[PDB]
Amino acid sequence: TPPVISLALPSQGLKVVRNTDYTFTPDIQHSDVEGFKIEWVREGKIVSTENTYTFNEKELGVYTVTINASNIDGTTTKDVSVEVVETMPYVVKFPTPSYLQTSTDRYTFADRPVFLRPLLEYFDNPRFEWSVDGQVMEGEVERMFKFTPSAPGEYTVSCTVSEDTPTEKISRNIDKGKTAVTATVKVVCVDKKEQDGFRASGSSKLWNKVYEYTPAPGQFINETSTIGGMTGNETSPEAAVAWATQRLKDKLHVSLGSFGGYIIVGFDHSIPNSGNQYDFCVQGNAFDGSSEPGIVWVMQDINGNGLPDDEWYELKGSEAGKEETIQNFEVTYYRPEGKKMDVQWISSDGRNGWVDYLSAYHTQDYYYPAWISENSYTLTGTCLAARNTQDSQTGYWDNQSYDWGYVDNFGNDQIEGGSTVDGSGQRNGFKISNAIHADGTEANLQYIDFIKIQCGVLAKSGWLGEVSTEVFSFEDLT
Ligand code: CNC
Ligand SMILES: [Ca+2]
Ligand SMILES: [Ca+2]
Ligand code: NA
Repeated sequence: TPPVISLALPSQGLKVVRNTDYTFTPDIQHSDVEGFKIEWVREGKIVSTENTYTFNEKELGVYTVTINASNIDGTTTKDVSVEVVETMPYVVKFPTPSYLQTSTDRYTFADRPVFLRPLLEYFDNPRFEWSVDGQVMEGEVERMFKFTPSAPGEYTVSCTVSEDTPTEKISRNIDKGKTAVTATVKVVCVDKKEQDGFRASGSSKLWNKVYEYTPAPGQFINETSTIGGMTGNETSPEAAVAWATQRLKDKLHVSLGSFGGYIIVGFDHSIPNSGNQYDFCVQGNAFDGSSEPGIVWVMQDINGNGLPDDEWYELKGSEAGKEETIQNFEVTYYRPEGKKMDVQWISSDGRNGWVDYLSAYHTQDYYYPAWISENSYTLTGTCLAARNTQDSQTGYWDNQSYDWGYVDNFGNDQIEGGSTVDGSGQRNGFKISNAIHADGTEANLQYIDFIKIQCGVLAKSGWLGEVSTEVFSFEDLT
């Protein structure tokens, strides 16, 4: 009397969700017999010898799972067809260096940590497991994993993000359980030493190239008056780069729009981490009451290809580490369904709001950038706590200052020269020594090759419109 396997399926077949645990608990008649063994076989190999087995697959398709049970009276076998047919919006992905870049590969020098951190969608209560080259890293259970290669080569890092989602009975023998989504990212430890990537020489102290101009929505985006300077031709990322390039050459404003908007520039040489007061400066238009702080991020061309596709490092400012500052904030903007409308956003803290359309001042059809093809996009960055406030007596708005560390901000790190009346010629100076790793520790960069300015507040001030960093120039001061 060998064993027989009972495993009830839905009458319509077993149609399951991707990235979701299904536990199979078959009834084994004559499990009492001496010499009882059970095996679970998938694509030839034995995946389990327990009485239950849990399935979870990422790819849609039909998977065959074979059960084999034995005792001293004979053997038996059963085949269950598991059809992965439904998706759910749970996503784990590693970030690229900018909106328009698609590679997730990461680059570092030997003995320099890389702080790996996935972006998540739909997760509310995530748990983390990390692996390097197939080996689970015991004790690494946090949203970031600090990985430090000690030798050149390529390393495959895997992160499984799980969430305790509600259990469901699928049949007498099948239970739907937790969600678990896996993503992988390649870390390249380059063969070079950091010092050997210093680009000496150089012909200009100014920025030499704009690589990308991806603002957030704002009243100066697609603004075609003489005040805005756009032409209507900025309908592609290449045209946006050409426009920003000419504006910066002429030291005319480039607005980043609302939170997260950014521009990426480089130089024809590396800017050293120097003993001067400042290593570089950025021209804003701040005056007292008109602070629209931009977060400064810097990048070394670790992989040597001339492109800003390596690691960004934040320059800490006066608000770094305060519990009210939000690292790794995300804002998603939506192109409105018609012309002359407010631009809606939702943020990663669960808030929602909009950038106001101001028909009195900026009369273009859209404040969402014309050259962002997609009808929604998500920008990340450090978000400072907003301090724009309206005086009720006068009704006037005060976009209040931060102490130091930010672009277009009337703080303590300004370089003499700008008008305190209208902000023309205003500059802030910056120190590469303020560069930090993602956990707040010192990055100790010897030099930088690229700068990204990221609008650092999500706010608006009535008839002033959104709080939006403007930049006008970039200069190596060493
Ligand atoms: C257009 C403009 C400007 N304005 Co008004 C005028 N006229 N502003 C306005 C309009 C902005 C509309 C919009 N775009 O959403 C408008 C009508 C709302 C306005 C209002 C005011 N402005 C006023 C003043 C005096 C000035 N503003 C000027 C900035 C003066 C500018 C003079 C100039 N630069 O030529 C100006 C001509 C050009 C600004 C600009 O487009 N910059 C380009 C943009 C890309 O940069 P930005 O950093 O984002 O500019 C922002 C700030 O300028 C802010 N803002 C504008 N005005 C002020 C004034 C103050 C005190 C503060 C703190 C912020 C502002 O709004 C702009 C858009 O967000 C000013 C330098 C002109 C001057 N007299 O020399 C002067 C401020 C001097 C100072 N205190 O340091 C008012 C007090 C006038 C009034 N009502 O009595 C009032 C105060 C606003 C407030 N704080 O609540
Ligand atoms: Ca590069
Ligand atoms: Ca602005
Ligand atoms: Na400004």
